[PDB]
Amino acid sequence: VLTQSPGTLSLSPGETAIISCRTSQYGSLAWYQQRPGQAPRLVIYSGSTRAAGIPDRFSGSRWGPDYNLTISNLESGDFGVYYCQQYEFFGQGTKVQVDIKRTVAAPSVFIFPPSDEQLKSGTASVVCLLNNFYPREAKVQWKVDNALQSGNSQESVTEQDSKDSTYSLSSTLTLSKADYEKHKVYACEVTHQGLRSPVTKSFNRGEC
Amino acid sequence: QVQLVQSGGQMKKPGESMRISCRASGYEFIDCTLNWIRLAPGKRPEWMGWLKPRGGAVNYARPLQGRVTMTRDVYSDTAFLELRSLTVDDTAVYFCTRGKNCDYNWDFEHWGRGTPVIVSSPSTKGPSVFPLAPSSKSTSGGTAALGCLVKDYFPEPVTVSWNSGALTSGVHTFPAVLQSSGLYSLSSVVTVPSSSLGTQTYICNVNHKPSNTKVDKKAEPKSC
Amino acid sequence: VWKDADTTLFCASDAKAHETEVHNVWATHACVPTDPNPQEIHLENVTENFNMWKNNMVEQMQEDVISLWDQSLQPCVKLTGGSVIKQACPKISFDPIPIHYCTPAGYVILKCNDKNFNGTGPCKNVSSVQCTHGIKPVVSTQLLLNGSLAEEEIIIRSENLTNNAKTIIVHLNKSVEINCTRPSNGDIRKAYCEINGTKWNKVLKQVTEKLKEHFNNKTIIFQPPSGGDLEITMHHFNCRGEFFYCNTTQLFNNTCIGNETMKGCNGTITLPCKIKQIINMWQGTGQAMYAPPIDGKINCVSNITGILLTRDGGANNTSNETFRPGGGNIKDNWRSELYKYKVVQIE
Ligand SMILES: *[C@@H]1O[C@H](CO)[C@@H](O[C@@H]2O[C@H](CO)[C@@H](O[C@@H]3O[C@H](CO[C@H]4O[C@H](CO)[C@@H](O)[C@H](O)[C@@H]4O)[C@@H](O)[C@H](O[C@H]4O[C@H](CO)[C@@H](O)[C@H](O)[C@@H]4O)[C@@H]3O)[C@H](O)[C@H]2NC(C)=O)[C@H](O)[C@H]1NC(C)=O
Ligand SMILES: *[C@@H]1O[C@H](CO)[C@@H](O)[C@H](O)[C@H]1NC(C)=O
Ligand SMILES: *[C@@H]1O[C@H](CO)[C@@H](O)[C@H](O)[C@H]1NC(C)=O
Ligand SMILES: *[C@@H]1O[C@H](CO)[C@@H](O)[C@H](O)[C@H]1NC(C)=O
Ligand SMILES: *[C@@H]1O[C@H](CO)[C@@H](O)[C@H](O)[C@H]1NC(C)=O
Ligand SMILES: *[C@@H]1O[C@H](CO)[C@@H](O)[C@H](O)[C@H]1NC(C)=O
Ligand SMILES: *[C@@H]1O[C@H](CO)[C@@H](O)[C@H](O)[C@H]1NC(C)=O
Ligand SMILES: *[C@@H]1O[C@H](CO)[C@@H](O)[C@H](O)[C@H]1NC(C)=O
Ligand SMILES: *[C@@H]1O[C@H](CO)[C@@H](O)[C@H](O)[C@H]1NC(C)=O
Ligand SMILES: *[C@@H]1O[C@H](CO)[C@@H](O)[C@H](O)[C@H]1NC(C)=O
Ligand SMILES: *[C@@H]1O[C@H](CO)[C@@H](O)[C@H](O)[C@H]1NC(C)=O
Ligand SMILES: *[C@@H]1O[C@H](CO)[C@@H](O)[C@H](O)[C@H]1NC(C)=O
Ligand SMILES: OC[C@H]1O[C@@H](O)[C@H](O)[C@@H](O)[C@@H]1O
Repeated sequence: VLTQSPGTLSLSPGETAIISCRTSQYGSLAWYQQRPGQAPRLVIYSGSTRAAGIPDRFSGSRWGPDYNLTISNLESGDFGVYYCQQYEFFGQGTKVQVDIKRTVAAPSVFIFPPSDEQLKSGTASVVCLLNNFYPREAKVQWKVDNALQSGNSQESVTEQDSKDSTYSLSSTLTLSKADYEKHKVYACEVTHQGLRSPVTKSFNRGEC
Repeated sequence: QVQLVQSGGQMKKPGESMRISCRASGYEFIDCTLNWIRLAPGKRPEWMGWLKPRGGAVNYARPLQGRVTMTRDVYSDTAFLELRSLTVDDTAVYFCTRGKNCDYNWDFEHWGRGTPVIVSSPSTKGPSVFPLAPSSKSTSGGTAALGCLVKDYFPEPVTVSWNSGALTSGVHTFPAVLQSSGLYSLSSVVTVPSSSLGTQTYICNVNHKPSNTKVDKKAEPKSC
Repeated sequence: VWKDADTTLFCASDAKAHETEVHNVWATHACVPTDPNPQEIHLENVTENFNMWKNNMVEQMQEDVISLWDQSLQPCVKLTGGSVIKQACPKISFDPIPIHYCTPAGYVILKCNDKNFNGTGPCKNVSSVQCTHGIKPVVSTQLLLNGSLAEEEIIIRSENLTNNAKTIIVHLNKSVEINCTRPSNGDIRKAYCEINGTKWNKVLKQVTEKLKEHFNNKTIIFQPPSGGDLEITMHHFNCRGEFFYCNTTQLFNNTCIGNETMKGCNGTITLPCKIKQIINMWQGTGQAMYAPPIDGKINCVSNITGILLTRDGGANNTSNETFRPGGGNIKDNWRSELYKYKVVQIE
């Protein structure tokens, strides 16, 4: 019932973080902060009522089902994971982390067909790489025979490089061999802030 | 000053049963409801159930019913939590909480330091290393990317180097992802000049210590 | 014109001064004789808010009953903490008498007359009384005994049904008789309670019907208590001075909630009870040991007028709700009676 978003939030010390939590049932929503290692801490309760020992920078708003938790000025100790609560139910949580700002970079896209060694043993994995880019916001989209797909691709992003301050994303599309034989064309459509148009890398099954 | 003091962290194996305590102080023990919240990395926090020291009244979270048991020692101001037939999934940090006030229970303003509980299985599984071939076409100026696919292993972690640590520049080993099969999987890519696909030889070194597994795999362009 | 206020009230009862019975001996000194002519003055075009759960009247009755039991029940030994008190353990005459609660000068009691009032919220039909009705200080768990019935229909009471930590009080509009007895002359500890299962399962089926409509059309199912002291996991009550513990497992059987259309379980359901000497004091903290039960037929027939429930929490995808015989906070036993009252101050 408690849908929280976004899942991750990359910001710089000084900006304002905005976490939302859309509920459905009748209840009083609260918020929690959890710094690495330490125990959860009560931030806001009953919607907007700020807790004890909480800076006036933390504020909560609400319009119907939708809720908002917002930090006015992030600090070294404002980063961590936040959970919205209603009775016994919690949200998946939002991880706010530091994002050393730099100049916009375009994601160099690569695509790897499943190995013959893997086909011989059950399933087939198709990988899509997005190397060195900024900011972190990037939406990978798998297409097979020019047909949108969702639910069978699990992404994974690296920590911001402590040199060029870029990111790298790995989108893995898992399919069964029997289902991999039927279709022909595999492609991953990449859309990024540093791309004037959705980049599309593809490959035709079999012929290499 | 309300304060919940919990017992130390523990380490268990699948099948065993844990037992942790939480001693309260700074308020009347039989006046406020007590809660247990388990927190695991990559999951929603989970309310396990509350306990009213009054008469020992308790209410277990539906999913945990038949596994969990909450009791208390009134005069000793201590509350206990038992969890039976453990599995690796029960690995998390167990907290006991109390509402801001005795009136409303769910405004958890009071937490314990937490009780880390790690359930480790004697069962392991080595990784399957599948090649991520660069391509076929090479260019003098162009740039190419290759890598491995450390798939279906358990438990974490696995380390992967290139050419016995001779190649570090460009290497990206992504965070392990827990598949639907209960087995982990990650990829480790690396970028190199496409020209150096005919001169250099790339080998991925996958190490999975939990199972004494070490695997070298040669990653070369698709032979077509 | 008035305002919500809390003042020290005084009780009243038809207690007999000579009576050697525990309750009579306390009310004799604590309460005043009952007003022969109850002056109930209806209030025209008035709408007050009531909060059964935030009513100071409950707190006062508690302290009273607690006071009663403290200077009435005589345990042979009372272990509370590292301490130990040993005293005389004489058997006593035990049978709760009706107690009324009245207001001093300057205050007054507003009585809610709405038929299906759920204990909280506005009340369009408000009257004015100087005293409450005869409330029996009957301590018990799971089952509310010897209380008042719901006027029009079964009423589900709770401060917040969505909050699983808030106990639920089911108010029956039709009482079901429970006949607990301990045959004279095996074991002198064992007893049993007989309930007309046919009439009970009929009433309990209407309860599951009222429990829906509050929780959508989800399948209402009962289950035994998940844990706690024996005073909670079982139907606990004091009959004729002896402490009974009754096993209510088969009193909440789901199969017989769908009636005995094709299920064999008619007639009368007999609950396995036992008379314990070692108990956990509800008043304060600690254990108490009482002498072995008196010889002879020990029998008490009671009216089941209410049920205490607790709803399970955790799942949201489920297509049903689970309830379990609750209890533990005796104050709720007084809330199931004082729900329709409220003290205000004239200004
Ligand atoms: C929790 O926090 C979130 C995020 O801040 C809030 O959601 C946002 O609410 C703000 C308003 O407070 C919205 O801001 C709007 O921006 C629009 C600009 O985008 C235009 O173009 C995009 C893309 O095409 C369209 O999607 C969009 O509709 C617009 O066309 C403005 O146009 C809007 O203008 C508003 O005010 C002007 C007057 O100044 C009016 O003329 C408009 O009608 C309109 O009312 C507006 O400023 C923003 O869109 C929201 N983001 C979302 C939901 O994605 C939540 O409000 C907050 N929740 C709570 C409960 O506090
Ligand atoms: C139930 O809880 C809500 C908040 O979740 C509160 O506003 C409401 O007053 C409560 N109900 C009553 C009548 O106490
Ligand atoms: C109250 O209002 C009703 C109509 O709603 C009216 O019949 C009645 O006379 C009023 N009572 C008085 C006298 O205030
Ligand atoms: C009682 O009625 C009020 C409205 O008068 C309502 O807000 C409340 O939910 C009801 N209580 C229940 C759950 O029976
Ligand atoms: C209030 O209820 C009583 C019965 O309890 C009834 O006689 C009376 O007419 C009602 N008052 C109003 C305002 O209708
Ligand atoms: C009690 O209330 C229910 C509705 O909740 C109704 O069906 C039943 O007939 C009532 N019982 C009596 C005796 O009025
Ligand atoms: C209670 O049960 C006993 C038998 O155990 C019976 O003799 C007695 O009549 C019953 N009491 C009532 C009032 O039904
Ligand atoms: C139970 O109540 C019903 C009501 O119709 C009555 O007919 C029946 O005789 C009772 N059962 C017993 C065995 O007392
Ligand atoms: C009551 O009896 C049932 C069997 O019918 C048993 O399982 C249960 O433990 C008993 N209740 C308690 C908690 O004493
Ligand atoms: C409920 O009653 C049915 C029919 O008599 C019986 O089969 C079942 O065992 C009972 N359920 C219990 C005792 O939990
Ligand atoms: C209920 O009242 C009857 C007499 O009115 C009495 O015999 C019985 O013991 C009472 N139940 C209890 C235990 O309060
Ligand atoms: C209990 O009261 C009901 C009416 O509310 C009555 O029918 C029944 O006879 C009473 N039981 C006894 C005699 O204790
Ligand atoms: O823990 C011991 C206690 O358990 C309770 O459930 C019983 O009612 C008591 O008689 C007993 O002393």
